[PDB]
Amino acid sequence: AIPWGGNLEEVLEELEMALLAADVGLSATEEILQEVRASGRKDLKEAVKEKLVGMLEPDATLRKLGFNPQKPVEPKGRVVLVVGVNGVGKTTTIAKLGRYYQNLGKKVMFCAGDTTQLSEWGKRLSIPVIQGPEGTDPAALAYDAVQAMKARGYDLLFVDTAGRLHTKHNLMEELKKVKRAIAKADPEEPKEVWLVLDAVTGQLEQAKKFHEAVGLTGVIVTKLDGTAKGGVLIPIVRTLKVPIKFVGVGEGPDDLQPFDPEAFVEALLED
Ligand SMILES: Nc1nc2c(ncn2[C@@H]2O[C@H](COP(=O)(O)OP(=O)(O)O)[C@@H](O)[C@H]2O)c(=O)[nH]1
Repeated sequence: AIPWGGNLEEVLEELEMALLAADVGLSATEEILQEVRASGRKDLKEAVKEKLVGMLEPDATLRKLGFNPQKPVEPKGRVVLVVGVNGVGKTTTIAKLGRYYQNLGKKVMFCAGDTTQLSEWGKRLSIPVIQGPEGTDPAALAYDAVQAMKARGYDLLFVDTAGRLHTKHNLMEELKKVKRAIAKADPEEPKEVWLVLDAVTGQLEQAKKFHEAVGLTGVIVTKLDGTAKGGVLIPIVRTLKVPIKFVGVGEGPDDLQPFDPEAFVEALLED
């Protein structure tokens, strides 16, 4: 419980505790504390919320404007390239993404570009999966998938990718190839490139490599039902500078929640 209304120095000491306990981490926490003193506002809970919300929402034209007139997570286009290292919940996350968007009325397709599990999810969810024979070129596959999505009038295509980091072929170059192939099928695409990260392993070095290669537009952080306190989302967005799109909160297909930075911040600071 943080004493809003107590002495300036009392609020900050219990804020540091709350934030540190939440796994927001020393670097971000110190930043908030610095930011908060500076800003000589009487309403420090509202001031704290603004700084925490602020650092989760890194998305020029909006800077000039000062608000977003359109503000409900939805891909900006039809194709979402999903990237990440193996074992983070990439396949499962795609399955949950399909479920979530098909529950909203979208026609969703999957592309099995990790050349098993995805095909089976597609059957279960009644979602078509573009898939190929044992080791097919994932890039040629992604191109066929975008053409199939266009031709059959589908709204969303989720492209699964390899996540093995020290193989004979460079993972990042394979990704750029998939991304180039998608753009030959539809040059506006992929409008989303989404990194999947483990909460528990809330550790970002590799994550930056993903961004340099293919240009992230968002992150999905899985396993927020785990021992990692939810405050780890803060250093994730500070470091990556793309918003959290969804949070994974269990192993079943409905355990995916669109991220709400305002609800998150309110819950972070709750008594
Ligand atoms: N508890 C929990 N488990 C998850 C979550 N997301 C993924 N998993 C589990 O993580 C494991 C790895 O998932 P998988 O889809 O095979 O990961 P991939 O190798 O990254 O494609 C599976 O056992 C999933 O059940 C989550 O949000 N919560």
